[PDB]
Amino acid sequence: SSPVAQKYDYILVGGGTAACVLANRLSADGSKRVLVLEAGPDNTSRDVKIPAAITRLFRSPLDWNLFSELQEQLAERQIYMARGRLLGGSSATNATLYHRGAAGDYDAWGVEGWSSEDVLSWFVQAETNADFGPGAYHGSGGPMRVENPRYTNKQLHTAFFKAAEEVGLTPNSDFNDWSHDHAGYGTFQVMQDKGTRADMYRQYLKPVLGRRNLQVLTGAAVTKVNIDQAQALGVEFSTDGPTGERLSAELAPGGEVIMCAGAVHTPFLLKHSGVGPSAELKEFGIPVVSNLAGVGQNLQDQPACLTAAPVKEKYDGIAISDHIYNEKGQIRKRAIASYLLGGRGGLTSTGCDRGAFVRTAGQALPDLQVRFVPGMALDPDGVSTYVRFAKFQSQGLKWPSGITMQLIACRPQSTGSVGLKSADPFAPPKLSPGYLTDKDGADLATLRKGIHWARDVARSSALSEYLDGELFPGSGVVSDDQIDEYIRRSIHSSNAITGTCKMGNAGDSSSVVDNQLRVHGVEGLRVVDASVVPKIPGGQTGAPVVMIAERAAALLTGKATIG
Ligand SMILES: Cc1cc2nc3c(=O)[nH]c(=O)nc-3n(C[C@H](O)[C@H](O)[C@H](O)COP(=O)(O)OP(=O)(O)OC[C@H]3O[C@@H](n4cnc5c(N)ncnc54)[C@H](O)[C@@H]3O)c2cc1C
Ligand SMILES: CCCCCCCCCCCCCCCCCC(=O)O
Repeated sequence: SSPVAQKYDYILVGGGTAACVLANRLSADGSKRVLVLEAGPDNTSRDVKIPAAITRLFRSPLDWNLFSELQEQLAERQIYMARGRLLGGSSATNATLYHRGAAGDYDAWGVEGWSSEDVLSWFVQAETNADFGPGAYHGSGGPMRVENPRYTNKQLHTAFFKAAEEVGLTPNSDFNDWSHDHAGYGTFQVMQDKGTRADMYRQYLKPVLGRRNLQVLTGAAVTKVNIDQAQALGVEFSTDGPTGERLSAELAPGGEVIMCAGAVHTPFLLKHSGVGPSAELKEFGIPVVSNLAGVGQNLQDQPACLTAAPVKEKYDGIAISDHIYNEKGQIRKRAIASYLLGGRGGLTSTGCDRGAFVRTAGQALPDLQVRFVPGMALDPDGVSTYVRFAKFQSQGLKWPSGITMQLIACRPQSTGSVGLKSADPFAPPKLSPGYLTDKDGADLATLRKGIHWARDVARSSALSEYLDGELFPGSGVVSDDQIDEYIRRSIHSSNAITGTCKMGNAGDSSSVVDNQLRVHGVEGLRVVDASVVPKIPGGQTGAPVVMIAERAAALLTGKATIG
């Protein structure tokens, strides 16, 4: 009753990160009617705009609240996997860190037309950077806003860089400069606009919300993709939810459906639509249109553990939690003033924007990413500590001053999978991260060596001046076996998730889309989101998604070609 006798040249399944990019570029003429279905609500929450409010988005109504299956290798735990639920998707709920990884990450893709030389100009075209001048590696006319963090913890951040130098790291002045080595310590740039989150809704969708040929339905949960027998013809959805009407949106001649539901929901909606491994589809009675085995396989996510330690009493009050909460847990008006009046202060921080890439054992590229947080974790699950920090407000307690180092296997070898658990297209998918399952135990070894690394850093002269012992994992965790166990019981997502409908060369019986993002053996069906990533780059994945999305968009409108 919203697409009534209307036909669309492009239907966008999901209004997330890549979705926002595509709607902008494809609607930019006027001949193409574009439809954007988003299951979550509109992007208006003040928790979304303030970076420090990321603490409130986890396990909120703006999150899918996805929980993984039992992981037997993780002490029989279910792993919470944050995913954004609103216009702009995860770019509106994320830590705002801006990373491209290394050039070799894209060369390792092996896919024709998507080498590092091919992708570079698209990163740059999308970017306006407040702190690097225009060059081969940075842009100034682009829709993204990228800036150095506008919060510095004068004492703890400098101690961290002194400690990294003391144990033998060198600085990296730009982790996204492919002209030098990825490894090193420094400051991560952030996808922010003078301290306001610069998510893809704000940067791409919101400016073009006036075009008459662009229709953006929120509260619109898609259930399947109409594939008449093979050629897609539209989608089915519901504006109320599981207890609503089954609306249908038709496509114009030549109209294409583009999946933008993310690496969790795109392979899931594809399986409900008959695109998947037949054995899995038969088990729920779904007709097989395309029998591609890679739909849902190859899920890559970057697991994390942490160390945490308090400052000496002589340094009580210098952590970021002391810049946000007062001793009774209410937000300090000084922090509120600095944010609103100047875009400065603790409120501009997602907390984990300084760090390092380290090779734990002479790998071709760093296997370890370090995120230093000048606040003290109180749960070894770093996501849980963020949730706990939100609910700590006004509770009348003083959050203790300290530091945390989060350790991330950033180029992991373990792969996971996404599947069906019900025939209910509104049921949660069958989600298995598969952390620590690679046959060599390289991911466990990366994280275990990360713990040793962080302890050496904590023991340096520069940090030992500030620190007073260690809370996590603590004095009791001494042997490699104990470290390994501590990791199994605390490991959490650094929140990537890529690879579940991967792209590849013709004759890749393992891939799902071709180097032009069309799914094999279906007409008018393309995937443009984090699913198509064949091998996760080092670092956080939001920026490469935007790059894939800009490049797709230009390909569809004949501005560029691939191969
Ligand atoms: C908590 C968190 C922290 C992160 N931190 C960072 C970081 O610091 N830096 C960074 O670069 N990356 C980060 N990431 C990752 C980055 O945000 C994502 O990798 C990227 O945004 C993925 O883009 P996408 O378009 O593939 O998916 P999304 O942006 O998630 O888009 C998918 C969209 O599809 C919608 N959808 C799903 N199912 C349906 C349906 N049935 N009907 C309609 N709509 C549907 C969803 O609601 C969502 O809006 C973070 C991720 C999260 C979750
Ligand atoms: C932004 C406000 C800072 C709050 C500080 C809380 C104390 C520090 C806990 C650190 C835990 C490790 C970092 C986990 C980061 C999770 C965010 C993400 O992965 O998207």
